[PDB]
Amino acid sequence: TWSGTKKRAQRILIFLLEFLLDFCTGEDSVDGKKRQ
Repeated sequence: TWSGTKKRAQRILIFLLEFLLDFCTGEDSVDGKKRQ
């Protein structure tokens, strides 16, 4: 299922994903009131 509509957004998703994983790289996580 190829879609070229949000293909640029898919790239940004990679960045945001990598950030999330990097930020939450610890096993203890950051769920102790992440101020969300």
